[PDB]
Amino acid sequence: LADESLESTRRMLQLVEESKDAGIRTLVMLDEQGEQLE
Amino acid sequence: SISKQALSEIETRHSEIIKLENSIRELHD
Amino acid sequence: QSIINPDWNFEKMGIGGLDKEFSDIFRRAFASRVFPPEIVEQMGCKHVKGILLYGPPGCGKTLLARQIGKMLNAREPKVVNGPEILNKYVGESEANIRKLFADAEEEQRRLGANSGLHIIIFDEIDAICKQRGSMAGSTGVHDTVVNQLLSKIDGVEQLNNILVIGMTNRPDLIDEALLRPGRLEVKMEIGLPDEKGRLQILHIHTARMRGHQLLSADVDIKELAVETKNFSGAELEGLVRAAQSTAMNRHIKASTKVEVDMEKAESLQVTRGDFLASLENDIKPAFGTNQEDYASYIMNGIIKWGDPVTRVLDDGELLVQQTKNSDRTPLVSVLLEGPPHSGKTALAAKIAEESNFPFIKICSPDKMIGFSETAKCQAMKKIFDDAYKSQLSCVVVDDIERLLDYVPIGPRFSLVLQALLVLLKKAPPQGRKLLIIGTTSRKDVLQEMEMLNAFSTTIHVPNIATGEQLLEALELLGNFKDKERTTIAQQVKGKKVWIGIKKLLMLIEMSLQMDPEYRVRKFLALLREEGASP
Amino acid sequence: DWNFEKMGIGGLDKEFSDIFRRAFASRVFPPEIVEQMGCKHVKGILLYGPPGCGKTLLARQIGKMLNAREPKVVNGPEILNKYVGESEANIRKLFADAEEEQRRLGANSGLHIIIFDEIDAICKQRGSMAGSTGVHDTVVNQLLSKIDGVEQLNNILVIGMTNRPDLIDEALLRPGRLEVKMEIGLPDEKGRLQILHIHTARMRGHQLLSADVDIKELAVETKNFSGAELEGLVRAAQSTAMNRHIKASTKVEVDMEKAESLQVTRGDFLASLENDIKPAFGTNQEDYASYIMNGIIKWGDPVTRVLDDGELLVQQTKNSDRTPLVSVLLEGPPHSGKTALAAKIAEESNFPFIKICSPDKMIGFSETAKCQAMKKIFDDAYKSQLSCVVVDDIERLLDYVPIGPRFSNLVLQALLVLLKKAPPQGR
Ligand SMILES: Nc1ncnc2c1ncn2[C@@H]1O[C@H](COP(=O)(O)OP(=O)(O)OP(=O)(O)O)[C@@H](O)[C@H]1O
Ligand SMILES: Nc1ncnc2c1ncn2[C@@H]1O[C@H](COP(=O)(O)OP(=O)(O)OP(=O)(O)O)[C@@H](O)[C@H]1O
Ligand SMILES: Nc1ncnc2c1ncn2[C@@H]1O[C@H](COP(=O)(O)OP(=O)(O)OP(=O)(O)O)[C@@H](O)[C@H]1O
Ligand SMILES: Nc1ncnc2c1ncn2[C@@H]1O[C@H](COP(=O)(O)OP(=O)(O)O)[C@@H](O)[C@H]1O
Ligand SMILES: [Mg+2]
Ligand SMILES: [Mg+2]
Ligand SMILES: [Mg+2]
Repeated sequence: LADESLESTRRMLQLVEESKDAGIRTLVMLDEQGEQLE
Repeated sequence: SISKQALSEIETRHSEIIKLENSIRELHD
Repeated sequence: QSIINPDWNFEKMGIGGLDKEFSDIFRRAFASRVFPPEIVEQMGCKHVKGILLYGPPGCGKTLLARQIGKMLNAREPKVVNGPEILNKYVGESEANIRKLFADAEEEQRRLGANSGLHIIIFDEIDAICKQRGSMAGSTGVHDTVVNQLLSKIDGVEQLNNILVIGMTNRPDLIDEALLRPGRLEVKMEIGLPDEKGRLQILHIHTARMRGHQLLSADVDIKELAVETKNFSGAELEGLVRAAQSTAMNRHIKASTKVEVDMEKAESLQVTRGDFLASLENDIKPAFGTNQEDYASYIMNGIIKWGDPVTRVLDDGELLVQQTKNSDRTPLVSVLLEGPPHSGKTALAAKIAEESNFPFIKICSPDKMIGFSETAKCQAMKKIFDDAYKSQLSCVVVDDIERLLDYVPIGPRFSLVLQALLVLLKKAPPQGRKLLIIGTTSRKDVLQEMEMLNAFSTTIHVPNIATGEQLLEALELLGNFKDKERTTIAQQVKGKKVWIGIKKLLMLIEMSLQMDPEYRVRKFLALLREEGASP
Repeated sequence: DWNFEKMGIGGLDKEFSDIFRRAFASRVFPPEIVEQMGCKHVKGILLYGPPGCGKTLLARQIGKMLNAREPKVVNGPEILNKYVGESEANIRKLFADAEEEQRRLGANSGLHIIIFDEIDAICKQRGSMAGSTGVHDTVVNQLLSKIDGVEQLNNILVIGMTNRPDLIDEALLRPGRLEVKMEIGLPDEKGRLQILHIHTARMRGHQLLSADVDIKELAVETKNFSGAELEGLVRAAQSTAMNRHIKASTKVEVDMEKAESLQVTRGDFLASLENDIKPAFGTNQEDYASYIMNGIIKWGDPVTRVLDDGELLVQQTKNSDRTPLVSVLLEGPPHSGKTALAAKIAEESNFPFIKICSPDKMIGFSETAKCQAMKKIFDDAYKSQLSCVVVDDIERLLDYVPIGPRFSNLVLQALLVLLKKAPPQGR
């Protein structure tokens, strides 16, 4: 229970942080193409 | 004689996991 | 067609002599459910949904469970064993016990007051329903489960399409509320089989062997059935299996190796010899048989040394005959008295055996070595209480003076006297009988304690008191013969003799350990010295 | 390939013959005949006996005999676990393969054998042993339901071993669950001979045992010896004959020159008999060495007559059957030797079982303790073929003191009853 729970929390944390950072990065880049396209 | 002692037992609750990994990994990919 | 299936033989299935049990079962329950509902409501009532069958271990209870399900014209039964409905994760046990009463609730809603009875079989109904406040260090699963089941079967919510049947060996651990009217009322007991039922039990199990002609015509079922008493169905099956097994082995051979006798067992027929041997050294009852007592108290038979060994038997027979066919006097007692070493404890077992009363027992001190007075009283009370459950009986209390713990310095003795002096007047429940025979060696002491006016009669057992009787006893025992008996006769004449009959089986033996030339002299010297005087 | 000799278990021929007759007899003819009878095979064995008689060897050999899958084992209480509902789960595990195979072939399965050790650890009386929990009043019910009940099983054989046959639950011994209840008992002289022969075979095959030793003397002298005791005696004799070549000094040494002439002598057997191995049953010679401290002299004829009468009585209690029980009483003044003329008669009888119940081993006991001790010493004498017992200084067993008078009643009653109770048949 302890080992599996620690594995789960660690993997969940790292995966969630990666996804969050990547999403924010895509959010920030989209505006540049938008303005250039105008 | 008055000294009466006792042994005991325990339980658990358990949670859900096994395939959430697949969904998270697919999202990341 | 409502519930009962067409086939209702009850011997095809395999059940034995249980006719009355099922008739009572139907008379008390499973009767209203096959009747005009109009009339049912006209009297206005509800049905009954519980039974608990409690019998001695291995007495056909389990078979009834798997066979009642077959005879019912309905869906099916379910057998849930007691020790299975517990699970590790929290809450699972309650969910599991809940599932067992679901499709009956669904049918009472969708077919309210319509459809059939639901059967749930609780095997080992002692495993889970023990108590609610008797455990300790055990979460609470047991109490929660019992509460859940009790509330579900009986409570505000109403159910009318269910029949719970529980089965157990020991009913003294079952919970209280369950036996309390309403959930598992109308209890029933399955006792041991009777004489007639034993024949049917044997017949059911021996049909296949007789079908293929593997059973010798010599064997008789009735002989075996009468011979085997205080047996259970399991024991009868064991006897049959062991007889088959002794033949099984009679054919095979080889201890260094193992091989069959070249399939020579064309018929391997079982003969009564195999049954006799198996019943002798393989199968033994659980109740217990009064055989070792009967063959240990009468160790050398009952020889005839004269008239005083016939009058006593005749009087005992008369007393038995009186107790058998009288109505004014249900209880009769008698006391045997005589000097020590006179064969009283083997002239009281014989009288008991001559009468063929169904219930015979003998309470003697040898089974209570080292017991305080309280335990002695408890054991004697138990013996009599058992004797109070038959239409005839005969109880023998031998060597009374050793029960009261008598030693003539003061003197000193024990509760036992009062228990024995009250038990000997209590008449048994109406329409029964009893007979108590007592043995003692000191009349005067029993007269002192005011016990000799509670017995109804006393018979006298004498010892050899004349030379001719001694010679006849020697002749019938057959040890000294020829000129030896002649010289013994010449020497004995005169001076009489005062030797008891258990003291004449020790003198002869101590005499036959010298050389042949000195046996007669040693025997005569021992008799002269020890013989004493009256 | 098999042979009764190979297994190497000697002194229990009747036992094995009976077990074979009643447990592996229905499994040997072509299925046709046995099927035509409609008989259910026996499934169960229970073995019991006092320690050292050879129970765990029989189970091992039966397990190794069968040409079946390897047997399982449960070393006593190895199925109890904390998490509620896991002991029942574990006990339920041992029957999975048998169930599946019964469902799969049907009436053609291969024996599944389960070997329980110390069956008394778990399966005990219901209602008692109730200290707390209840995990002990549930395992028994699970086992009772599994062995027979719902569902049909005919391809198992459970074997149980224990030394306390008076505690097992009664339900678990009714014909159907554990039917064969045999009994292992102490061997007789022929069994001792067989045991000694078996345990020495590998030595005589290599000329490592000097011809001086005689087996018959070893068998005769050893009395009330059990299998474990015989094996221990042989091992100790080997060790003592074996230490000689070693030189127990600083910087441990060993001689590689004379070691090739290793031999074992009867003297070593005697040394191990009188130094390191001591049986329980019977009386050791050290007992008789403590009641005849100064021998038996002849001061006249009144020391010869007593011995002759003792011989006559002992001879009668061996060759006559109208009287299985005898008694005698030695009386005289105080300080005259009535405890060294009562031990020398018992010693010179050559009976198998001899005991002495004296009053100096129960200093301070109350009445009940004395009654229990006397009952035990007499009960152990009912389980042989012919025995002798000595009750010396009666007047101290039941406390006597001329003032009063005062004494104990319970002990006197126990004595007066125990002198008229015939033993079982033929003993
Ligand atoms: N009346 C009977 N008719 C037929 N067979 C019987 C009868 N009584 C016992 N038997 C035989 O004995 C066995 C039935 O015993 P059963 O399984 O009913 O005992 P049980 O109720 O499980 O015992 P317990 O309550 O101690 O667990 C079967 O082998 C069956 O053939
Ligand atoms: N006709 C007979 N009457 C009595 N006993 C006989 C007779 N013939 C042979 N015997 C033998 O003698 C024995 C009689 O003595 P028994 O064993 O009854 O002692 P007892 O009367 O109980 O003595 P006590 O009352 O002092 O204990 C019988 O058990 C039997 O072995
Ligand atoms: N012929 C003999 N008979 C008996 N004892 C003898 C004889 N010769 C020597 N002794 C010695 O007598 C001693 C045994 O005496 P013991 O103690 O038995 O007397 P006792 O009667 O038991 O005394 P008490 O009854 O007061 O205990 C031992 O030392 C024993 O060797
Ligand atoms: N009949 C016998 N033949 C050979 N060895 C035996 C015999 N009986 C006991 N033994 C010896 O006893 C030991 C095993 O004893 P064991 O069966 O474990 O005793 P217990 O029955 O008290 O468990 C081994 O050394 C074995 O050789
Ligand atoms: Mg059952
Ligand atoms: Mg008597
Ligand atoms: Mg003394």
